[PDB]
Amino acid sequence: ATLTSEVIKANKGREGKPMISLVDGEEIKGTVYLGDGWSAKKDGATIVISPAEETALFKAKHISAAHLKIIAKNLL
Repeated sequence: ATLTSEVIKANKGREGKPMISLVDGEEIKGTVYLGDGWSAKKDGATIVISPAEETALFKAKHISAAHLKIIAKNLL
């Protein structure tokens, strides 16, 4: 699959807030890895999330608990 390589390349560690869909190249301020394959879990005091996916050929992404607060603001 190219979803994992294609989506991560679009944005990686750039203050999750602005998301561009290379599908039609457009700025979507108010989305965070949404509409791609966002997946995460709560570890308690530190969230673990992979932008679009993770197949051993890529890596996870950290998120401070406070940063998790920013993601909710982005969607709504």
